[PDB]
Amino acid sequence: GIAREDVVLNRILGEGFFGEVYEGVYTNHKGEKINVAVKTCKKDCTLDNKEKFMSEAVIMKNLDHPHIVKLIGIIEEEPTWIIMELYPYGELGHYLERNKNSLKVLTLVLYSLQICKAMAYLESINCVHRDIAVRNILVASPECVKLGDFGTRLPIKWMSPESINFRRFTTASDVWMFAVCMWEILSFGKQPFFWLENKDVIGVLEKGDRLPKPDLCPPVLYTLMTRCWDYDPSDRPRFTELVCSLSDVYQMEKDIAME
Ligand SMILES: Nc1ncnc2c1ncn2[C@@H]1O[C@H](COP(=O)(O)OP(=O)(O)OP(O)(O)=S)[C@@H](O)[C@H]1O
Repeated sequence: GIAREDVVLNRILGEGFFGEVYEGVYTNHKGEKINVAVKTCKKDCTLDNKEKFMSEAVIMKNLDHPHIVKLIGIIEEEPTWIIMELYPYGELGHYLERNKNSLKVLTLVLYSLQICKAMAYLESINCVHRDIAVRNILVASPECVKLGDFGTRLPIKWMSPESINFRRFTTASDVWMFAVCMWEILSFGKQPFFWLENKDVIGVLEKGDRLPKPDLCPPVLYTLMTRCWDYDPSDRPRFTELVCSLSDVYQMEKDIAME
C-alpha cells in the first residue's frame, strides 16, 4: 500500500468540507513521482464527521470509472490523508470561464458525455450522486473531465422538484441535476437560475418554466435537456439511454467540426 514517507506536501490546494486539501508528490513502489491532491480531515468532530470522511474515501477508493476522480491511496493513521490524482486544470466551471473564447461545442458535448458515462455507472449500482455540477467536476486534460466526490444549504437551483419539495433523491433526480450540469457546461459556467433567489426556484419550476437554451447548445441537445427536466421522474430518460443519445450528438458535432 502507500506509506506517509512516500508522500510530500508542497502547497495548499484549498478548503474541502472536512478540511484542507494540499498539493503534493507521491512516489511509487516503482519510484515514479505522481502529482497528487491530498485530502485532510480537521482534527475535530469526534467520531461523526471523521467517520463520514473515511466512509466517503472508501467508496471513492472502490469507484473506478475513467470519468470519476481517481483515489490513489489512503493513509489512515492520524492525521488521515486521502491521496487523489491531481487534476492540473482545476474545476470545470473555472476552466470553462477562462477558455470561453476557444472552447467549441464539440468539447462541451464531450464533457457532457463523459459525465453521463460516469453517471451511467453509478446508475448501474443504484448509487445517487447528489452534486452533479461544474464546481464538482475536475479537469484532467483539455479532453477529459472527472466527476468529483460528492455522493444544510442544498443546491436548490440544481435540484429536481421532488428533491426541493420532499428531499427525495433517486437516480431520476440525478438525471434532472445532470441536465442542469449540461446547461452549466453549455453556458460556459453560468449558475442556473442566477436571476432568481433560492426560495423562488420551485415556484418557477412548478409552473413549467425551464432554463432557456444556451446560445451554443444544439436544439437536439436542448430537447434532451428538456426531457431530463420532465416534472414526473418516471418520464425522464435513464442514464444508459442518455449515453446513447449523447454519443450520437457528439458524433454529429465532430463530423460538423471536421468538415
Ligand atoms: N484531485 C484534485 N485535483 C485538483 N484540485 C482538486 C482535487 N481535489 C480537490 N481539488 C480542489 O481542492 C478544493 C476543494 O476540495 P474538494 O474535495 O472540492 O472539497 P469537498 O468537496 O468539501 O471535499 P471533502 O472530502 O468534503 S473535504 C477545490 O479547489 C477543488 O477544486
